[PDB]
Amino acid sequence: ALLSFERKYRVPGGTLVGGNLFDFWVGPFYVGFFGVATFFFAALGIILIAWSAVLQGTWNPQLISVYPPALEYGLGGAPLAKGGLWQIITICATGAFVSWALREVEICRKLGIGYHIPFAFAFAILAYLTLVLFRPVMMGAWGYAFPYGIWTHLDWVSNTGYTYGNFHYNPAHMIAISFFFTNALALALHGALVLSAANPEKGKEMRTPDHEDTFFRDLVGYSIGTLGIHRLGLLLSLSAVFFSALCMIITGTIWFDQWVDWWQWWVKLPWWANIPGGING
Amino acid sequence: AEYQNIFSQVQVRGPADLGMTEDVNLANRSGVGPFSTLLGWFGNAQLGPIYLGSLGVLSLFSGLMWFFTIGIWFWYQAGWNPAVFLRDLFFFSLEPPAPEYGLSFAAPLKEGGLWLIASFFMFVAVWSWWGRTYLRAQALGMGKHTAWAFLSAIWLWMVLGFIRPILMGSWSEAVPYGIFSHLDWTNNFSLVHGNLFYNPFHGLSIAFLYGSALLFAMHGATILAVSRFGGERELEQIADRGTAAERAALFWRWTMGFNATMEGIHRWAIWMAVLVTLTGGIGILLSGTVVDNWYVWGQNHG
Amino acid sequence: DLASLAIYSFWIFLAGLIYYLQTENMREGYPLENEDGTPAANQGPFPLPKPKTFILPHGRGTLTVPGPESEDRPIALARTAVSEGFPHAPTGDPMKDGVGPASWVARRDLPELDGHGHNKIKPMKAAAGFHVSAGKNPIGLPVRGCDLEIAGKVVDIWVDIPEQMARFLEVELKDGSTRLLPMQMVKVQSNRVHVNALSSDLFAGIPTIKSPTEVTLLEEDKICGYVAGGLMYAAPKRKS
Ligand code: BCL
Ligand code: BCL
Ligand code: BCL
Ligand code: BCL
Ligand SMILES: CC[C@H]1c2cc3[nH]c4c(c3C)C(=O)[C@H](C(=O)OC)c4c3nc(cc4[nH]c(cc(n2)[C@@H]1C)c(C(C)=O)c4C)[C@@H](C)[C@@H]3CCC(=O)OC/C=C(\C)CCC[C@H](C)CCC[C@H](C)CCCC(C)C
Ligand SMILES: CC[C@H]1c2cc3[nH]c4c(c3C)C(=O)[C@H](C(=O)OC)c4c3nc(cc4[nH]c(cc(n2)[C@@H]1C)c(C(C)=O)c4C)[C@@H](C)[C@@H]3CCC(=O)OC/C=C(\C)CCC[C@H](C)CCC[C@H](C)CCCC(C)C
Ligand SMILES: COC(C)(C)C/C=C/C(C)=C/C=C/C(C)=C/C=C/C(C)=C/C=C\C=C(C)\C=C\C=C(/C)CC/C=C(\C)CCC=C(C)C
Ligand SMILES: COC1=C(OC)C(=O)C(C/C=C(\C)CCC=C(C)C)=C(C)C1=O
Ligand SMILES: CCCCCCCCCCCC[N+](C)(C)[O-]
Ligand SMILES: CCCCCCCCCCCC[N+](C)(C)[O-]
Ligand SMILES: CCCCCCCCCCCC[N+](C)(C)[O-]
Ligand SMILES: CCCCCCCCCCCC[N+](C)(C)[O-]
Ligand SMILES: CCCCCCCCCCCC[N+](C)(C)[O-]
Ligand SMILES: CCCCCCCCCCCC[N+](C)(C)[O-]
Ligand SMILES: [Fe+3]
Repeated sequence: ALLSFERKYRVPGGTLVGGNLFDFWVGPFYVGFFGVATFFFAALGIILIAWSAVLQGTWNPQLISVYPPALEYGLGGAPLAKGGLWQIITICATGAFVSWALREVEICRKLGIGYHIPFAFAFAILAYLTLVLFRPVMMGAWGYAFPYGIWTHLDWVSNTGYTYGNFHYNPAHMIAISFFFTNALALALHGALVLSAANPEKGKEMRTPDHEDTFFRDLVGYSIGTLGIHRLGLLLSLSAVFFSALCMIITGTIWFDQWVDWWQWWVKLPWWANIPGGING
Repeated sequence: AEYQNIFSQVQVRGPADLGMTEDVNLANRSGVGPFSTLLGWFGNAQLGPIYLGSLGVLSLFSGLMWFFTIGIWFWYQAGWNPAVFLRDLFFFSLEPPAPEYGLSFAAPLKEGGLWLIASFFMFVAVWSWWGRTYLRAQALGMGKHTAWAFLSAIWLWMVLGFIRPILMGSWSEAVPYGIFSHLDWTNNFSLVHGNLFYNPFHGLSIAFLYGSALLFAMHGATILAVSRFGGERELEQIADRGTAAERAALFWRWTMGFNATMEGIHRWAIWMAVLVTLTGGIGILLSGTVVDNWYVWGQNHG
Repeated sequence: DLASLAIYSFWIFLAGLIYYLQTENMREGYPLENEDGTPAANQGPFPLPKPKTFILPHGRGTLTVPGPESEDRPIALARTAVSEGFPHAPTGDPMKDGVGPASWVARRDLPELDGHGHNKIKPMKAAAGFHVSAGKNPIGLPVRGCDLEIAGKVVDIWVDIPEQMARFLEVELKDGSTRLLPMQMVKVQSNRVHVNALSSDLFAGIPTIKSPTEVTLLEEDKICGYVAGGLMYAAPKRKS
């Protein structure tokens, strides 16, 4: 039940709510007030999903789907079997996610580390909330939110995207994708670099960070360094999610036509709008 | 406000660092570039040196030729008019030969010939650049992980521009060179293959792409959270575990009930990332060669 | 069909990969232990991998993992409950004993070395010709703790030669001796360096280094552990 070095760190303290009341573990899992909150929110949410499954009339995980209130309900309540369960499951999900972050904070305080992890997680929660809470509210109905189902959430992505034509043309989406791709590139390179240094050619001694800097300077003329790369991966991946939430919060609110047409502002600039030739004259 | 180690408070500099020598041919290294104080708030201030060498020159020249072959075509499409070139920059497109030319090199310059020449230059640029990731690790006595990982990106690229077109029987299947046209190509590829969302390899690829952001957010944030105990000195934490690596592991053990090591996190990392393009390239390679319509295939569960 | 085969193969490959990855990640800290240090009955479903050996540079030896785990230091904690899973209370002063958030690991009592075999971390004064290149220079600034009292003054920066970065501030105390404070645990301001982790009276208790121009992995762990530990244990004297 304990890692070999673990005991020295399992002291009292660090909780945000309840003093020592929930200051303990279960196997490897820290508990805390927010561990109790997470369990409660998650347990309810799962039970409601199973109830939703019964009212839909299936137990196949590829078929279970919990749909938000139809558009006619606006931002009000709905009968449970017609959107209300979705509404409650969503409160449960949010409670669980926020609880999970706050429990992470408690672990941080006990361990004497920085809060960077729950802070980064909060970006993911904010993206979820953009799709199920902020965007639906700004747009006037719960029904614009995605449904909770494995394949049905994908139908939603598709239908939402095609509502605006090829969603590729959302410029905030373009920035988002760039961050995603760049992040995966950086992850591949960080992983490969450290490993290539820790596991050198057969019989050779472990390389050093100097070799890591040297390899990258040789390769491309720059190295961000070992603090830099962990700053980078954090930045790239949080920026991707930031721009993801941006690209959706502005869709169906400030912009709601075909995203391809947005790009006409550049082509129609007076100085060149009317010069013939090229693609657009 | 506690200091968060996102940006440095104080930069320091000393003699330009010329790097480790090992077996590198030193005749092929530039001198150091300038130092960027701007960069230095976030990473290293030093630029260069860089390694030239014959493979390096080849790859660079070839990559430029690719870039310039597309750009000349763009100027041509613009009727040599600077203002139209800028106006229409994202709209230009160097397109591959029409279906009727099959896999032959007999299409005219203006209808595919130029695309083939650009592609040829891209091919040698990328492969010789791959050779470089291998050789720079070799000269330093390092493992080959970088070249192995690059090979996974190269796989999707090769599939899209070369392997899949050859299997389909024509260059017209490849991707055009253009900002907007490549996006239209992407949208159209999905539409024509009955929606990529039904390709299990596309879904896997997404799981990994998202998974990379999840993982790098986790790792990046963890290292920073333990940088007050020297966390980012990963290689020496591998060789001689410190309290940084232990607090890291325990954060995760307490949160989600398992954890990594200082070396092993980097193995999760490399694989989360390369599997994006490994599953990706498979999903594309199967598209139209074996499976015409992912929705249809999915209805037969296969 | 070929796509069916590929997808089925992929899931098998991925099960094997997760297996490989999880076992690779058990090269440290395993086997699991009870709170008393003995092997736990339940090790889980993953077995330890075959050992691997890292060759350390500069004649520092090798590391083989997995291998026999031990703390190599006394842990001043005691049970607070009669069953597994509860916190372990400090038996003395947790800051001085190095437990909880003040923990340190028994790392090699040698300095980390660069690729040339030189000490990786040096006071700037002994590092040719390193100087502050941007940002406020902390050298000379009074150093303040979370009790808003002055604990001493910055007399140097300890820098990482190969990576050209600031790692510690060397701080001089009322009695003329110095301590290292981790760079990540200070706030450089225009008229002061502020340290939220420690009240002024806890500065004397920072673990000292044995040679004035080098610091060992062991010493770094004790310094960083002790300063972090103040977040929790200096809380009664804070104050912001
Ligand atoms: C994966 C499925 C599709 C496709 C779908 C998408 C989608 C969807 C998007 C992109 C976007 C990008 N794609 Mg694409 N992309 C594919 C094929 C690729 C290939 C290739 C196979 O060689 C290339 C070069 C590009 C590159 C481009 C970039 C223009 C852009 C940012 C990528 C990035 O952050 O990379 C990693 C970052 C780097 C460090 C290197 C990349 C730097 C860029 C600037 C170089 C690319 C080409 C360069 C010549 C552009 C110059 C611009 C002007 C001419 C001055 N794509 C395939 C065919 N691509 C995004 C975009 O913004 O489009 C406009 C976007 O939303
Ligand atoms: C045909 C469909 C359209 C499309 C329509 C849309 C639509 C619509 C959307 C996107 C969005 C996304 N698209 Mg798109 N877009 C398409 C083409 C692409 C292409 C491509 C190569 O062609 C790419 C790369 C992308 C990429 C992007 C990303 C920027 C973004 C998704 C990531 C995200 O928001 O994460 C953010 C992360 C989350 C939301 C996850 C949060 C999870 C946390 C908080 C909780 C989960 C925990 C719990 C349930 C787990 C259980 C516990 C267990 C123990 C595990 N799109 C085509 C053109 N795109 C989406 C977006 O930006 O959303 C903001 C979006 O809504
Ligand atoms: C982010 C932008 C879009 C969207 C875009 C798409 C697209 C496009 C795809 C997915 C796919 C996935 N999406 Mg989705 N997805 C949305 C947001 C959600 C949310 C949420 C906010 O709560 C969740 C939990 C999921 C989760 C799912 C998974 C079923 C699947 C793999 C994702 C992954 O590996 O992530 C990376 C994170 C990890 C690797 C951590 C692992 C955690 C995963 C496995 C959690 C599974 C939980 C799931 C079974 C929910 C049950 C929870 C229980 C009731 C407790 N999506 C929004 C609406 N998603 C892919 C798929 O194949 O679907 C069929 C796919 O192609
Ligand atoms: C309407 C569009 C379709 C769709 C059609 C496509 C198509 C088509 C493809 C993808 C592909 C992917 N899609 Mg999709 N996609 C859709 C919906 C989405 C959504 C969503 C709806 O939220 C998401 C998140 C994604 C996610 C993604 C990625 C997982 C995946 C490509 C990963 C990658 O890293 O490639 C980026 C990396 C590369 C392209 C490799 C780079 C190779 C190197 C060698 C290039 C170097 C070039 C160098 C010379 C340039 C130098 C210039 C610099 C300035 C130096 N898709 C919808 C259903 N998608 C790709 C895939 O694999 O699918 C299975 C793909 O071909
Ligand atoms: C912001 C950058 C990226 C990121 C960061 C991030 N994610 C994080 C964290 C961070 C730093 C963690 O600290 C935390 C973690 O503990 O990781 C292991 C986490 C986490 N991210 C997770 C998933 C996840 N993150 C995602 C993405 C991202 N996370 C971004 C790409 C995605 C995507 C891309 O879809 C997924 C699916 C979990 C592994 C974990 C959070 C675990 C958690 O909050 O648990 C508490 C609650 C439960 C145990 C389940 C509650 C169940 C609900 C009550 C009911 C389910 C409702 C749901 C809405 C239905 C969805 C159905 C689907 C078919 C759509
Ligand atoms: C594992 C999946 C991810 C991945 C990984 C990956 N990519 C790789 C590698 C890895 C491991 C590297 O080793 C390799 C690399 O060297 O990275 C630094 C690389 C790389 N991936 C790159 C880009 C890239 N990767 C892609 C993404 C991905 N790669 C996936 C997300 C994408 C996307 C998402 O579309 C892009 C665009 C390059 C940075 C690099 C490959 C470099 C290359 O093949 O070069 C050949 C061509 C040239 C040498 C020059 C090209 C011409 C330029 C247009 C000219 C402009 C600048 C010029 C150099 C100025 C010179 C001026 C002179 C006159 C002085
Ligand atoms: C300012 O003006 C100048 C001229 C100075 C500079 C301007 C230049 C400009 C504007 C260039 C713009 C470049 C752009 C927009 C390029 C964008 C391209 C994109 C987005 C690429 C995306 C897909 C690329 C793929 C998938 C291509 C892969 C290619 C291969 C796999 C090569 C296959 C090899 C072939 C077909 C040749 C076979 C030959 C043999 C025998 C090996
Ligand atoms: C611990 O090692 C790490 C660093 O520190 C020595 C890095 O320097 C880099 C290299 C990152 C850079 C500079 C990428 C910039 C270049 C392009 C073309 C995107 C990686 C991957 C890394 O893991
Ligand atoms: C794909 C990334 C390529 C990066 C290449 C950077 C080019 C810099 C060239 C420097 C020129 C060297 N020299 C000796 C002539 O000065
Ligand atoms: C992807 C990052 C690319 C950065 C390229 C930086 C090139 C620096 C090369 C140094 C050469 C400078 N010079 C003229 C002194 O030789
Ligand atoms: C991604 C690399 C680009 C780095 C440029 C960002 C510069 C930010 C400067 C931070 C400000 C430093 N300051 C004043 C607080 O000391
Ligand atoms: C490095 C290993 C991490 C494992 C990631 C787990 C991905 C599961 C997502 C399921 C994808 C669903 N589908 C049908 C598209 O294959
Ligand atoms: C893809 C998600 C599947 C859920 C399982 C995730 C792994 C959690 C670790 C299991 C913990 C078991 N333990 C340590 C209490 O025995
Ligand atoms: C997609 C990643 C799947 C994560 C699950 C992998 C391991 C889960 C739990 C590992 C067991 C921990 N244990 C018992 C060895 O301590
Ligand atoms: Fe790392």
